Amino acid sequence: ASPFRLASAGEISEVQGILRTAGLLGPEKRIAYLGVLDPARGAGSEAEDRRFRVFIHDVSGARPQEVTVSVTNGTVISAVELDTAATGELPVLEEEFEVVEQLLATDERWLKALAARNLDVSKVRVAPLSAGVFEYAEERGRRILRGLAFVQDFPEDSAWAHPVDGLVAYVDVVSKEVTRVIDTGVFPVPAEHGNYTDPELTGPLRTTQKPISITQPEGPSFTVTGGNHIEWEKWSLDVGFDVREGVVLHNIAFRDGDRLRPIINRASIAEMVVPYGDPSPIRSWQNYFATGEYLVGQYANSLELGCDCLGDITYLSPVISDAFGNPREIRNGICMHEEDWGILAKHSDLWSGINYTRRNRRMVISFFTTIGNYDYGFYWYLYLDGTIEFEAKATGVVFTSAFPEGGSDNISQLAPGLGAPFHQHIFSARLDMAIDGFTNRVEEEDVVRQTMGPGNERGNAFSRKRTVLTRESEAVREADARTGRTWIISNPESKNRLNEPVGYKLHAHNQPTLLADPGSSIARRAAFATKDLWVTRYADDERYPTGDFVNQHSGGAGLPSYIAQDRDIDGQDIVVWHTFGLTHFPRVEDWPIMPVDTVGFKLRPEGFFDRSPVLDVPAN
Amino acid sequence: ASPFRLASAGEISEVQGILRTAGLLGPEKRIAYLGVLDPARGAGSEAEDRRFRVFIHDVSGARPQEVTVSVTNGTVISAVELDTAATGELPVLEEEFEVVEQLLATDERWLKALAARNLDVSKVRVAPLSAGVFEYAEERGRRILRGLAFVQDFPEDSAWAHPVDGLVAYVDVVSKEVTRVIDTGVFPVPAEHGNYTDPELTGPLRTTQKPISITQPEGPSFTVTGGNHIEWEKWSLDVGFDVREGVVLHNIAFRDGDRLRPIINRASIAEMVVPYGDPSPIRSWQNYFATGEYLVGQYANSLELGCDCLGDITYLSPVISDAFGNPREIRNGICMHEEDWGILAKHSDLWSGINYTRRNRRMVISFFTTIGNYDYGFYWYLYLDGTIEFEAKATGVVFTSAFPEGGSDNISQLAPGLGAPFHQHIFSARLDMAIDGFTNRVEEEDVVRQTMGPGNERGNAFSRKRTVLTRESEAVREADARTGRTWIISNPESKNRLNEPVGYKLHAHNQPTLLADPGSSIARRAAFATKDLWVTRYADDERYPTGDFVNQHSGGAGLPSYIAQDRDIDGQDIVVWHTFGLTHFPRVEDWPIMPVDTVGFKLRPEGFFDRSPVLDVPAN
Ligand SMILES: [Cu+2]
Ligand SMILES: [Cu+2]
Repeated sequence: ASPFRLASAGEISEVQGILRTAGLLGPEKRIAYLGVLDPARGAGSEAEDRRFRVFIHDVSGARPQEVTVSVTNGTVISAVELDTAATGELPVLEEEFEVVEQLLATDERWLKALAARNLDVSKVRVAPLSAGVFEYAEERGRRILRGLAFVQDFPEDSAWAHPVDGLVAYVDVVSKEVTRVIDTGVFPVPAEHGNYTDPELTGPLRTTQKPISITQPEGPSFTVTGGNHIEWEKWSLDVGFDVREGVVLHNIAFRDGDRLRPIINRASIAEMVVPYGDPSPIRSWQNYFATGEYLVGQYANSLELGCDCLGDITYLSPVISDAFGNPREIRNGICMHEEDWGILAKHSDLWSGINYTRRNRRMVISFFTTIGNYDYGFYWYLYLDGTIEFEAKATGVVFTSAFPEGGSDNISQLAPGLGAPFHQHIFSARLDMAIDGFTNRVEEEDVVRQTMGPGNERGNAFSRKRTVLTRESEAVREADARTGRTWIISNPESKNRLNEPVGYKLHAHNQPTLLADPGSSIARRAAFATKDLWVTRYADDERYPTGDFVNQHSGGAGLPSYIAQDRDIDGQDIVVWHTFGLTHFPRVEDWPIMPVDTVGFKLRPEGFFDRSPVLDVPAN
Repeated sequence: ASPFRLASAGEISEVQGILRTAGLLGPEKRIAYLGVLDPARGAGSEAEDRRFRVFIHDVSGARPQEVTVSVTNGTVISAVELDTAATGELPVLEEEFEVVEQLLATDERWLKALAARNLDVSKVRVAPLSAGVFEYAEERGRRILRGLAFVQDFPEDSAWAHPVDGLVAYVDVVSKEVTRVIDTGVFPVPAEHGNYTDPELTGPLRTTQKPISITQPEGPSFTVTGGNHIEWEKWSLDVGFDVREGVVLHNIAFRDGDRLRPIINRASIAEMVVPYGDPSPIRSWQNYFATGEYLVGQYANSLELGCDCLGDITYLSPVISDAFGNPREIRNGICMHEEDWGILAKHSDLWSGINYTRRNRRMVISFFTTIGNYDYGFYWYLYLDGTIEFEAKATGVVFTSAFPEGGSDNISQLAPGLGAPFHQHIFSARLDMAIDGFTNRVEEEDVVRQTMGPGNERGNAFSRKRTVLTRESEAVREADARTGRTWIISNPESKNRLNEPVGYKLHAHNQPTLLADPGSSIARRAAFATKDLWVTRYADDERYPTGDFVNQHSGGAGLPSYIAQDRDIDGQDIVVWHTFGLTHFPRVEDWPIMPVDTVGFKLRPEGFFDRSPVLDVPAN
């Protein structure tokens, strides 16, 4: 029914059938990406034609293809051959990651490197990482993965505690060749284990934690209809899921009186990159785009009740395609629940004698993914007062290396001889805005200090200024915490009762952006990460800040290319791209398993309503 | 038993008796401040002498006094006459705020101003505010309060909705004279009411919220002994309460194996200033130090179970003295409870096949105070991983004015003709550090970008740098969000197993600091608010960043004076003073009652432990 419904197992199977029938999915083909296409702007087609987009990989080396199909009409709408050496390789297949360790196990150079370190190949695990784009001419036209070694002493051992430094190998996953084996020298392999479930390391488990029971006797306050349409405390939205981006929120709107007022048309984390800052040749190439290269939704965890999600939880089990086009369900991959959120508003008035207190609550929509040693949680929150917030939670096991005898300026020591290279976790939130409709504009708001003098004799006055970003070329902005800089998305054609354009204010955490030298490969490939805010004019094919094909793709696509069009964004259908991230200098406390660290952003109403929208909240 | 125990009603009664019998509490005397004194450095002297510090005001204009008494021996240890014209006026008495409206009610100038506006004097409430600035000549030596008018139509009416602009009066509360009435012109009094409990404004109340039950079948995981000593998940501390500062945390320590390791000796919000940025003569002097001038602890609210504090709550009911020395209990003034705090650590490992998830929780200690129209919540959090955090919650009703015809650059419009002047809420957290002992030092840590070239050919490297603050003259620091600046408090004499000084890292929110012109009276009186972080050498008499007698003092007192001593702070008993605040440009959504907005800071372990201190947390 709803054109925003989740993809069904049936639709996935249908796509597979359509491709097979078209002669586009024979035995040598693989689905590297498959997702449902969002409806185009405006009620074009009389009805809603369900379409899917697919990236088809060829294991024999033939050029891949991008194909769009109509599952409703059973037809291929478009199919284009891709020149990967130019526009980029398709995302990595889960089945290719396994290829690396296997191939290296039979390579003389690799075996010789392990023998030199007295390491048994059968106990050496190899972490397969994306290759990026550097100075290796032979990699032109090759589908490459780079491997870093870790020793696993036994089946349940945490290999991350035993990094094999000074060694790295490059592999052509298609031709099944080891292009290079680099050995910069033998480094002692850290000896201590990092088995956080081992009693000798955890010591006796504490028995002081009493239980906390969180329940909802009458059930949750939100309703779920059409499989993924949420209605909660005036909020309305559709919870989508894409194998690349993960959870995606659609049609976020708020009920104000007799009308449903749109706020954000589509909200997603369109990219997430983890750049490493260790200049060692062994890892200086290390940068993985979880979203763009790996597809985070694909690795979403099945969330356990009471453990991952506590309270009255309503689950969604999104379906994705496997490498052959078969539907695969991610059971309980999405948690949805509401939670108490402290005091919302409070005032004890002496004159009126009235004491008033109201509590707040928020709707939570989340999923958690695992990328090798890292695990990331994605959380979207909706508050009673109209605030929208996103929060990323980073945990898992830190990527390790050896710790240099002479110390290091780019690595921290976690244990004897065990290092943790410095790195960042930078996200890009793509917010297709729709403040009271699609006619929107962005204003940069700065606090303004005033000089003592005429009109300000006491020197106490302070103000603010707003600058409307009118063209894309002027919409690449930097944060400025010192001046309390924020960005307001308003609708110049929709005013509140005080005759002011309605709006929402974006509050950033103002964390450092990409630190890499501007001339670096990563600065170019992750250009979006160098600035805090970008505003573009909406366009169907501008989906990710890094373009459609990130794997082994040079700069040239993404935000810098979109912005160049210098389109009008003053009172138009626009998209805000907010960069935010964490800069991680690992601490001893992050070992053997790290406690969650967080980062995000939020948007609060700014003259969107005619007064507080929570005056109708009961005392309960 | 414990020298850090809360003051008892009996102790207050004893102080009253001691003062009375000593002839220091005559009919004209008033207790402007009364608090127990913390133990001095060195608890070697068995059995501590319970001493109280008292500020005695004299309503006849006679010299006030600072008296120290011993309730243990029942004697007056010291009594010093105060020269208010030199060292500042004593905190405002609750009974003085009341005299302002009463005195104005009989002043011909005031009555004429109201008559011209057709306002019934019996319906005009007067918000009594501190002098706000120091300048006027005739005010020197004179104990002044200023008054701003608001119309209350009926007993339960919210007067804040009806400000009477263009009018302000100054009152000498001791001589009981109206020194001046300034009328700059008539402004319409905003017509709409702001009664948030009126169905007319709230509309039909929501019936969509289902209950959320939060319980603890086996009780809380924390224990409370000695009335205020808390032990929870390895944490140990004493919860104190002072009429000026409110909740104060003492001896914060963490159990690491067989050792109780100290982290912070005393933590408190030593000051909180609210400067207004409207250049109008009616309010350009407006600045109130809630802590220093009003005493926030005095106005702490009684917190209702299931409303202000939800869950399994353990209350503390601190006792304070009234203006006459009588004990007054603040029933349920302090809430204490633990709450679930999502996922603590998580990792699903492919190689080991082990899936691990642990949840986090925080211990919460809080109180809420009401200062006229504003209501502020103070929250201290202790996390399982060793993190300590403070969070202030600002709510209540915004201070209003008229919204001038033609607009304003320093006031926002909340309703027809109703304005809300721009202002800030800036706090100062005084942290008497004790990282593994009193020998501490502070290092400013900045992220360091590196240029591509030799040793960094790919231009991916990035580092960090730490600068030790060795003398107070170089310990006045500013934030730098761009470089991810933080401050680490370490103990150079206590190292972790990796031979590195143990420490804790302070993460600020990097919000704007005091915006007023550098030459303003407020910039001098609240100099602490102009810089993000100050470090001083510990001293018994250096309690507040604004000095002991903030009211009507000329400026420079507190931090600027302490810092001028230029003492050694490199490996010494030091105190960190962190300035943090909110810059408020009121929104329509903040009217008629504002939803909570927050600010805070946190400190996380930085090489304090030898590995993660939460490996012993059970799965459950
Ligand atoms: Cu990290
Ligand atoms: Cu405010």
